[PDB]
Amino acid sequence: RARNMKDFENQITELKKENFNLKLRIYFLEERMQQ
Amino acid sequence: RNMKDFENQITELKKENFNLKLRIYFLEERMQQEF
Amino acid sequence: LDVLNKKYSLLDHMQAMRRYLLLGQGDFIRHLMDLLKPELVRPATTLYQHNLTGILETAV
Amino acid sequence: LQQSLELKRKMLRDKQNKKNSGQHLPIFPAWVYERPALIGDFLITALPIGTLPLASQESAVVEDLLYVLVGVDGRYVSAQPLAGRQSRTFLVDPNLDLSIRELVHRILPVAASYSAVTRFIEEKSSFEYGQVNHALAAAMRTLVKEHLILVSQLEQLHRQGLLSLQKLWFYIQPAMRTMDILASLATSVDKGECLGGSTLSLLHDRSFSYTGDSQAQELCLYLTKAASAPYFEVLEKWIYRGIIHDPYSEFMVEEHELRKERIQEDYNDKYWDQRYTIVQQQIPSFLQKMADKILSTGKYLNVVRECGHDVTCPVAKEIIYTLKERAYVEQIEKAFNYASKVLLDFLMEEKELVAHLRSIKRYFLMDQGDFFVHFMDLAEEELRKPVEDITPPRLEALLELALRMSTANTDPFKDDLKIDLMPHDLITQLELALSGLEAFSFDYIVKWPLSLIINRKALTRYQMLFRHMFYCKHVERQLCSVWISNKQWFAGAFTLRQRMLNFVQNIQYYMMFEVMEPTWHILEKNLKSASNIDDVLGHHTGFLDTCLKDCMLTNPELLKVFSKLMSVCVMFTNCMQKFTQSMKLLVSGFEATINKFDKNFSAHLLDLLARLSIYSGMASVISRLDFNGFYTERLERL
Repeated sequence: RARNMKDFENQITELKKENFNLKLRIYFLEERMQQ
Repeated sequence: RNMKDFENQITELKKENFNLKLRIYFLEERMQQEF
Repeated sequence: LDVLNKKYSLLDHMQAMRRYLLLGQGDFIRHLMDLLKPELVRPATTLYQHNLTGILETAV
Repeated sequence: LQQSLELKRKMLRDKQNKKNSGQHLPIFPAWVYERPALIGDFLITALPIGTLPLASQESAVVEDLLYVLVGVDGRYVSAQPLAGRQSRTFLVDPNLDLSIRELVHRILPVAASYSAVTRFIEEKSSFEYGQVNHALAAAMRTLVKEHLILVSQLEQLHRQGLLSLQKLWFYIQPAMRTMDILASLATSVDKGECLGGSTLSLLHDRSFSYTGDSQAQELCLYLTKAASAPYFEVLEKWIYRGIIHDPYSEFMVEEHELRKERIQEDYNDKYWDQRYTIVQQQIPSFLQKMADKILSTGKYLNVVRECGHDVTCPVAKEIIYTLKERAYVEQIEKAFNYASKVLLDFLMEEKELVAHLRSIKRYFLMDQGDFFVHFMDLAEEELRKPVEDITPPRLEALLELALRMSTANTDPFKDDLKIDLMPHDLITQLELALSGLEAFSFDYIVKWPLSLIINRKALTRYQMLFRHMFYCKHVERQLCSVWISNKQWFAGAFTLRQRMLNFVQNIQYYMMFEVMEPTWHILEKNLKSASNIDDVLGHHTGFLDTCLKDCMLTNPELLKVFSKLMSVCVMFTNCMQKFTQSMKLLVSGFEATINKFDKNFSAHLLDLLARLSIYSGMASVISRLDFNGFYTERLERL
């Protein structure tokens, strides 16, 4: 337990924003194989 | 919010990314297996 | 020993650490603890660093 | 041996399908592989006097050895048919006296060492095996000459009587080493099947292994100095020009025919990482430090060829090879730092990426609000109809009309704006009739110079950002309309208007002064500080993601009650304008709306504060709300 709190708040943001950068590819890729 | 959650928000967001690519591994290789 | 001071910085950061981290800069803290005097008593218990940084910049 | 048929026959197709088939790769006729007269150890009486004169027997096995050493029968010693295993065996005459027989066996491994490299040089000449395996088989011929020369002179000596088997065992010793350093290299290319650029790894490793051995190290440094020349001859073409002349497919980079008529303008998916790709088996084990620079360099120059015509190399001096030295490292640096800068200049001088980006910001990110106080005022009554009830060229001509009186009518790329439609609506994030406002978007055309930046993976997010922003612009205009249409002048509706307004107008004031204009200035300095287009593409992507994630969007549930706030706001304006139309142009049916909407809105607004409070910067959202004169402090907190 040696988190500086800054390196936590600069990390949850990066995990979520790449999570949704990934997530956006799901929605198009599934219809591009079914629509 | 508490310090005892910071580690857990990180833990759950990165495993959320893990589940979020677990499927598009399949959804991308499906886009070869289609043809 | 050059690039530690001519690409990175070391002796100037030692000077800065004595100033702030070791309190030796008799200007800054001397009025930080004037503006911050309300916050030094007030227990805003989860008013984390993002609410505590603006007072730094006005103190400067 | 007899597998060589299939081993070449699979290699044929491995080269020939990947190498586009307009002209075949050449191949030697069937006699070249058939005829034993090319190999060493040519293939399908002794007479001993009770083996009496012992000096005679020495001269006899020296005489035969001087044939056997160059791959020919003796008449006491000979050679066995079993080239089917990976090394030859020799018969010797079973009556040949001991000690002599042992000394013979002690020298014979150089014959088998020769044998295996005659067949290596012969076979790996053939056009299947890529350019590198040829130039390796080429370099080795020199040492077969030297061996043949040696064996000539010793037989000439033997005819004088002046050479003895013990002297032969002395003279052979440099050959013993220098053939084994080669035969043990040949079998490593057979079994390794390094039948491409990867055989340079085997030479570089074997070269470094002999760092202790000098007289053996130069023989190995010679072979890698030689056989690398064809490989480098391609690598030069790829780093100094956007060009790839691989006549098989053995170079580390490979190309695919991706931007065919299926995708002009990159249509959402996966351009660069398919167009050119590092073949990970085919890196020679001493280039990884800048294999990405190698790929990036030729990628960049090939874009300049197609867009901007120049194929002018930077310096194009030869990437000669030598152990330990860094000349090739610096050449590939210089070529990278050239190619990156040239493509950047081609992106940034004309057709300039910045100017395109500046026009985009005025329309999607809406900073030229002058544009829309016309455009949507013209287009609104057409947009009151549902989807499939709209006239698109009528809309397009309404664009290019607000875009006439507006300050927007000054930009060289304003003509690239297109009206498009999204179905699925702001419900998009994981009935059809509610449309117009729910379904409208702009789009931009792109061209192969800029499509590697501003394609659909970016523009889909510019649309999503625009959609959210245009929505609030709409409902805010409907809301302020309820003042001018009121002028009994009932006070409860008026104060409730002010409260709804200071919600939607302040979410408005945040997004663009707290997210867009700040992160945009940061983007502008990032692009101005970027040294190559991989950096620029990253800065643009990160800016775009930042602006997206911080404007309510990407919340796991849409921060759902936000969609409800918008919905009650619009319906509140809809009923209020209907009532005030009706009341003068009943109040018992209206007071119901005043009461239920003060209630619903209070619930949804304090829900919004409750739902956001998980995130506790982002704290700005409460800062124009809890500023003065509170109605948020109707909530006793949490």
